[PDB]
Amino acid sequence: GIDLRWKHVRSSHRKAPKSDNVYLKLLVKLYRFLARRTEAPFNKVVLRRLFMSRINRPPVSLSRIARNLKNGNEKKTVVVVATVTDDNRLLQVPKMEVAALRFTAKARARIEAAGGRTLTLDQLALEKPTGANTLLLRGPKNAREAVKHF
Amino acid sequence: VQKKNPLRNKQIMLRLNPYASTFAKEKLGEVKAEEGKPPKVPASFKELLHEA
RNA sequence: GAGACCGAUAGCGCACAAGUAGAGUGAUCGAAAGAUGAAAAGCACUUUGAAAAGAGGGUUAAAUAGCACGUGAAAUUGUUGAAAGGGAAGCGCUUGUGACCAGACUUGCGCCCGGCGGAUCAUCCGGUGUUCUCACCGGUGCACUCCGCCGGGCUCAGGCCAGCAUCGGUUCUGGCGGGGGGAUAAAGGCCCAGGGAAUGUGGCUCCUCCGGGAGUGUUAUAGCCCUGGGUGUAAUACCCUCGCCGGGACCGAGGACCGCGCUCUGCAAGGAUGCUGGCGUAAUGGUCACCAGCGACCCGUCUUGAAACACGGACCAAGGAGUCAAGGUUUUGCGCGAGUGUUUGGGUGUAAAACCCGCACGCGUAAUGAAAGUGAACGUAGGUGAGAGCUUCGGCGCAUCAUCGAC
RNA sequence: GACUAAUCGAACCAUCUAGUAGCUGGUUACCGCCGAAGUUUCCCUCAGGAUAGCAGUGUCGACCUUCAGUUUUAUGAGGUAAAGCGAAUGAACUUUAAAUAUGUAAGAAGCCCUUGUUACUUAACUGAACGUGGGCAUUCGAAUGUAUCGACACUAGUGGGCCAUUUUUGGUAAGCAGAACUGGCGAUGCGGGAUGAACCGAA
RNA sequence: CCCACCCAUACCCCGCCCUCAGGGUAGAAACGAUGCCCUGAGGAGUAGGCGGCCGUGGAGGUCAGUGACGAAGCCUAGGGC
Repeated sequence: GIDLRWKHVRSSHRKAPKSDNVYLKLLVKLYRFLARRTEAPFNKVVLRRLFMSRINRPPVSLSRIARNLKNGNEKKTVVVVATVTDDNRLLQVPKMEVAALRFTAKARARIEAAGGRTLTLDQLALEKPTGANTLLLRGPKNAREAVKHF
Repeated sequence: VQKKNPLRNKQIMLRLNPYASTFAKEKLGEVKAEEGKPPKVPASFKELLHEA
């Protein structure tokens, strides 16, 4: 016998989505290829967020995007791996290029009416395969009723 | 696919140590000591050795 | 009129002359029990029995369906066959015996000749289709070209068990040749020079049983001890170490090449090949029964720390115990998203489905206070330290955390 | 306390009713991955509770920062042996100094210097705290090890049991009774002690 | 005190199973990518927790599925996984 006071630890993170969405499976295959064959850390972070559950992908609003588009970020491509929602408190939407997992109808309409562009993540993979000149944004994780109750 | 002992397999020994053939050829494990008449043990050493 | 219900221990207590039979004075209690066959064709006739029945012979598609009746399990029993058994059997590992079995194999592929039988040989032309350069179809072959068949010959690959040779991995065991160390072993032999004694050799003296004793003293007609020196860097033991040659066991994972290398025409170098024999079947292998060697408490429960006590278990079949609803909560998937939720209802319908519709309403979008009430931006929605990621390489800084402010 | 249809300290029948039990019994295929626990701390006890600790599944965060039942070094506790007193003085003597385990500390997240304030404190702008600025990256300032991170969420058993070594406190005619650490067992097979909860080897 | 010898699931070497870990795999001659290839470590378990599989009655779809030339059931010192 061998004395092993320490214990080998199995992985405590997701390695695959629990979702059965076929298009998400295709996206996961594409970003597995990109994070294996490139050196860009952007692709690895994107792959990990594609694995995540919905409470780990809180929505990002247009006012949050407009806040982060200030101070030299007006030309960077915004990348969100969750839903982008509309904020009707934001009366003037700036021009922006946003790639998201999905958009709400009003958010897509307001971005296109302001003159920006909405992209899917596979179009993002085509145009920026190394994540150059991008702004990777997350929504508020702890802004949940249960997390308040913790 | 298979670990081979270089102490048994001479080819593995030559792979890991090219000087092994020169060692065996020149017999560096059988080097004689330098010549010269050895001085005898001094008497005080033997007296201390056999002192009760 | 129906069902993602039950299928004769189920489903109503009742699929049947069931609220019957039966019990209780009475109020009341309350079962068991479905299936021959398509058709009775439900066995004529003979025979043996008092009879029940039996045997022949019949019916039938089947009596291996005979009103004990579809199928016909187990407990348990009879006969037949095999076996074991000196105060339990049963079980595990491993042989053997006997009985009984499943595979595998029977030849294939490729060449070289000879003989047949045919032209769906190559090229070219026309049409058609396609992946747009590849094909198919019709004409052209005139048999040194193609395609099958039949005889030989040859190579290779083929089933089971084994033997030998050359290797690789691991390992046990025997012998041989060297090197080094120590007080450059210590001893020891042979010499040289000193010194000494006794368990005193020879000699000499005295006693005797004539066998041997006692005394004296230092090598003589034996020898020994101590010291120094030479041979001598002597030998050997012990310890350490560099190699070489045999004897034996178990194992052969991988599957084009690639690499590290070497003793470089090649190899023992990133894992076994070569040669040969018998057999080709119960021979190997497997199953069952039994004997033999070794191993082996009766399960479940309970208790405490544990055993023990105690409790349940004659045997078999079928039945037999964390379910459903409402409401929370956390997590997963999905739709939409500052909104969200059609299904109370209405419209519609191929009619309990599916499809469509919207007012109200619920929850969320604002909090706080007992209440009256009041009600969230100084600032690119603030400062500072971190922070993934991006960067024009100056910085910008997500989530989140810490800390100081503001409402 | 006899008898009232084999029924009497309160008959029989049906129903409420599938009454309640904390007590007893039972609770239905397989393989794989992990895997425990017995005063820690608080509460009036027994007919007591929580709770720490120890576990498993999910995630998430830069799985960033390193940490560690260990030694060494400086320094405490144990000065206790020891050596000397041709050193002084006399376990209580000391120049020096035990074994055993043991506490604290050992960096850039650190060390100082300076500036001021103080509502602390000090005779006191004096210390200290609070901030401010600066200097120190020339070696990042012992060894060994390091698939050992952190934070949430949800779920579960056990949370005043037995034996033993050592240490310690009390005792008995003799037995023994409390604590503390550690190991084992309850949950565990194997080899040996002929045999077996507590023995030896080894998981 | 000395020499040899005996054997544990312990230790060493080799094969095989599983689990965990770390790598490779698309201008695809390209794959049950939920796959395959390479390498290393590890393997007892009550309460307890988690995963994957097997089996039974019934429902939708599908297999142009099986079946009186014999479905289901039952028996079997007969076999295979």
